[PDB]
Amino acid sequence: SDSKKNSYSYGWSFYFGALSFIIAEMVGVLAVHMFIDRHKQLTG
Amino acid sequence: LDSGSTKEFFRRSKIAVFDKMWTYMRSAEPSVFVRTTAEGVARVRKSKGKYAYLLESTMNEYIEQRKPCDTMKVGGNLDSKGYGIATPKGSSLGTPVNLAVLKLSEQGVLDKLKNKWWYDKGECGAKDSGSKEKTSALSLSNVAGVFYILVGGLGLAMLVALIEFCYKSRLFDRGVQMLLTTVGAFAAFSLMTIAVGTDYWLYSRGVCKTKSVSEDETSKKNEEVMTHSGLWRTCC
Amino acid sequence: PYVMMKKNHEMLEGNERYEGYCVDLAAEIAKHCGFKYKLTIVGDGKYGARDADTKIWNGMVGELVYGKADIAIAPLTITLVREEVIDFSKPFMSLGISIMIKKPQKSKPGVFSFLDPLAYEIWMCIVFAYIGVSVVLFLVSRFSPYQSSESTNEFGIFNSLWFSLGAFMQQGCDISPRSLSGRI
Amino acid sequence: IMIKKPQKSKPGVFSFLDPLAYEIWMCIVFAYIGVSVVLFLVSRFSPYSSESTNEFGIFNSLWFSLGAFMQQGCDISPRSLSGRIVGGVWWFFTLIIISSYTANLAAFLTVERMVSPIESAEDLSKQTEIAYGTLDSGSTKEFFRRSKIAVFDKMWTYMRSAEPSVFVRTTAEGVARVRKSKGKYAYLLESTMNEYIEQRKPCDTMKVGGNLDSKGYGIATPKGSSLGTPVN
Amino acid sequence: VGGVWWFFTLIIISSYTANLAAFLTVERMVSPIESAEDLSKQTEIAYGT
Amino acid sequence: LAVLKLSEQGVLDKLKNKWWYDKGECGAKDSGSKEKTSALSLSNVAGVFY
Amino acid sequence: AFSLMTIAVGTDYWLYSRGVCKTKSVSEDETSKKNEEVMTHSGLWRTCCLEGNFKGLCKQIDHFPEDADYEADTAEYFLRAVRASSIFPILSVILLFMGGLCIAASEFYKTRHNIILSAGIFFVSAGLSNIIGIIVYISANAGDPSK
Ligand SMILES: NS(=O)(=O)c1cc2c(cc1Cl)N[C@H]([C@H]1C[C@H]3C=C[C@@H]1C3)NS2(=O)=O
Ligand SMILES: N[C@@H](CCC(=O)O)C(=O)O
Repeated sequence: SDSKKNSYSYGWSFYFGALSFIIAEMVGVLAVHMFIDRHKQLTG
Repeated sequence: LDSGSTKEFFRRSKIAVFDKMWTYMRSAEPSVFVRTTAEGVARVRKSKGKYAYLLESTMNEYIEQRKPCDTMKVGGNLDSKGYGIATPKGSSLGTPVNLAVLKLSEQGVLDKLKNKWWYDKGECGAKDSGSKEKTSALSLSNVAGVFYILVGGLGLAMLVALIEFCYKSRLFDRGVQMLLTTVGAFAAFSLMTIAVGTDYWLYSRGVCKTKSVSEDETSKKNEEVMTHSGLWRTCC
Repeated sequence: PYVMMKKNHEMLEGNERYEGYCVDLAAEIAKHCGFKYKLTIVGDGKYGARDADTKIWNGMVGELVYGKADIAIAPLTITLVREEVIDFSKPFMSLGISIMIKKPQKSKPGVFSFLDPLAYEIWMCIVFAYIGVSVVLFLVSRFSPYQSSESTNEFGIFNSLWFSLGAFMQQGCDISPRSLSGRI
Repeated sequence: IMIKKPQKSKPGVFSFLDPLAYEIWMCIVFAYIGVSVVLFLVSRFSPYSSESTNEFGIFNSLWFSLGAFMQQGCDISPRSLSGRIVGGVWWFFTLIIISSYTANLAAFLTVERMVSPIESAEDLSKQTEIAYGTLDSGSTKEFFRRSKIAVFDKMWTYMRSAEPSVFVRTTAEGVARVRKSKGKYAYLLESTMNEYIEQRKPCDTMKVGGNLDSKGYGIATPKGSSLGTPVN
Repeated sequence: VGGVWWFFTLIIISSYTANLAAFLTVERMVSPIESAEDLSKQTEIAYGT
Repeated sequence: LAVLKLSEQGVLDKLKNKWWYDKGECGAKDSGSKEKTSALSLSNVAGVFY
Repeated sequence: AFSLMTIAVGTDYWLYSRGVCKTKSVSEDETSKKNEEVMTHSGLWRTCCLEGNFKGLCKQIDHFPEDADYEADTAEYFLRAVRASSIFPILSVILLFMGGLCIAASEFYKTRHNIILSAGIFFVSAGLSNIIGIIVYISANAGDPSK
């Protein structure tokens, strides 16, 4: 039930895909902020 | 045991598992062999699970049902042996003694006497304490980590407030933000390509070249060994 | 428990001296076959083995071979060399070599035991799903509403984090989305 | 079978305070006070009328944590980053504590029986922790030694090896032997005597299972008695 | 006043929703008539001989 | 004597355990779930994530 | 409050229980008959019994035993070392003393205006150390409860 005999372990590839998730969410937020400044610049 | 039937079987064992046990026994200090069986029982109890003893099953069941109930039998039968009544050659009652054994076996009296003496005359009789089912109030130690996280969250909140207060007592730039976004985009693409492409997703027991052909039964097949399975490939 | 000395074995005499499973078995074999039996405990106290150079069966097997003992209702395993000289019964009881460990002491001071019912995969997926919902809501709201209408909403990225956490913690939040995709 | 009754413990008016230990109730109040103090400290650091922007006084901070703990929620919301930190951790604290209380309370509401007493004579046979005796020179004792039902024969076997001797001299002594052992011991007698005694004081006895056999009490006359047929 | 009422409603609802599912799917028999004296005081269920 | 010799060499055991276990290509699954109640699985809730 | 905390540290009336007293303070003792474990005022470090034949005598608790019945668990080993070397209650007393220093110098050292602020931080940080010292004491007493 815990698969303790299988002893499944998520290797460095699995962690890097998680790191790919975290960076991509951060980059997307930064990208929106750069738009908001530029769209505010368009209004000005 | 120092000298016993258990000692002789692992000597005669051709199994690689038993031989590796047998190699350890020949070359381990302090000497894993014990002079008597009662010594080995006391030694395991004294060594607190760091030392374990190989003995016959009926003995091991008997030690459990006595006190202080602090030993556990584990595993199955490594090999099968039997206890036979001994009579000399040309025995006058030897064949009726065999018939008497068969009758007590078929009537079940052999097991009924066996199941009684081990499990009832035993001091432990653990069925009663094993039948204890009582829900209780939660203790503080059962949830003590939740209290620890709260305190750690409190002290962290103070520290962040102090360093923010210092920084307020003391400017992000757009071009710096653009450069950071370029670097993050390149890195996240790089991390994603490495993850899908290179295959180290899971570390578990899995099937390797001993059975790379799934079709071949290849009797024991070395059941399955450690395997760095991944998204596109499985590898050992 | 095959042969047992009782606390009154000093009082008792003869067949009543010793009790146990094999003593019961000796009594049971007696009544089926019909023989009066004499219980003895051998002095050597060692299982039957033919010696190296004297080549004498040591203990119970020797006493049966050398005519002193009629029968051995004893915890005697059947080996090849023993069966070769004297015939054994079919084995009345079976045995196997077993592993005995000192019983591992049982308790769960689990200290981080609060995150036990969900597996660590599920906690990981929740945290990822927490971050995703917070980002999407910020991306939805601050997506060029049209000066003022850009800055009308209070859902910044920091507020969007706070909104979802209180929603996860089943706690009321100060702000509400007030946009169709945001309310979705 | 005659055993001593279990305790019908009458719970006090504070039965709701059962699922959490009283140390935890003390610790929760202590943790409640500290978090409210910390949050007021965090909300008022004299930032760089910037302190006046925060509405959190101590009395607000007491109020915010209470609505968090009772899960009802409050109007005011922390707006500084460290102020949000202490609130979210306290929210995570509350979520465990309240749910663990409700889960254990549901477990305490589900009450069941037959675990603490003995189910029947087979359950008497399965555990000798509660030992059992019979009356001296009684037909009850004579039945169990001569009934070859397997539970009865194992029950006669432990009667043969029982120290101190489970057999009693009189009925009232065997009744008293149930009482004097504080529920660690049981006894055997007829159903009709047990029914009377359980309805008499100190009313601490009851009959588990049912009567194992059926018997009769009859008027007794000697063999070939002249008065045998009229009393029939 | 609000605090004591909040402590009140926490206990009551947690008591109410403790085993609420078990009190919607109990299908057990009523068995209103039990004994002879219970049969005696009513005529609605008739006596058969 | 032949049966005894194979038993003391494990030949009876080696033949028995080889035929039964290795022709068990089906997973044995006498265990299933040994504990009565166990932790939540992602499989039980993965649709909600979808 | 500094006085209250120091008296709390310097006393042994933390827990009353049917603990082992001085008669069974001697290990593996013969014919003591276990002495039926008369009341014991357990302490921050002291296992002194009260209301006994052998009350009035004080022995320190040694929480690490000669014989570990359970196999040595790392997280429990950390928790015991916290309780025995009671550094969290000791650090609380120090922070109480540090605030008391700040309180005494609050009248003096004009134009800092943050001495009183440093005192309040020390007061809360002392209080945080008190709770966690309390919690480990409850957790240790829960650890090996008894019969
Ligand atoms: N449970 S027991 O010890 O009473 C017991 C032990 C054994 C039994 C039967 C019983 Cl009931 N069968 C065999 C024997 C009975 C007949 C079948 C195989 C031989 C002849 N010996 S055994 O494997 O030693
Ligand atoms: N009727 C019973 C009463 C005593 C008993 O139950 O042992 C008898 O005469 O033996």
